[PDB]
Amino acid sequence: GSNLGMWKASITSGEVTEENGEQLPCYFVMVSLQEVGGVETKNWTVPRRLSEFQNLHRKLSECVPSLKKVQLPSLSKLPFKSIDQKFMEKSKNQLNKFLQNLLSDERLCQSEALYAFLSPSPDYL
Repeated sequence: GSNLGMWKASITSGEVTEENGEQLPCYFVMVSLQEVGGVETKNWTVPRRLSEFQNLHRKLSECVPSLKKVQLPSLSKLPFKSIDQKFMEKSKNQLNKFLQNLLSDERLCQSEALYAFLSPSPDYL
């Protein structure tokens, strides 16, 4: 089964990537799992796209309605509507705290949706 329990996630830096001639917002997420004293605590960082963040909120919202109260940032796939520093920060603040709400809820804490998002999965949905 899944050996979860206490997971810590947070953003450290943010950058914008490029794909198919389009720029998308990317926010690095540092996940740390403190296992039994016998094992050493693990810690890694993985880039998370805005779209991914929302995908999780939807999956989590189903398990917890309270989460529905939380609102995440968004953007458009327009040529002029590019990602700027202003949004990179304004959104980062919403994402940084967004994760906290997930680890703050015991229901979500065990929710696979979290462990899956916290894990290094670029194809996450």
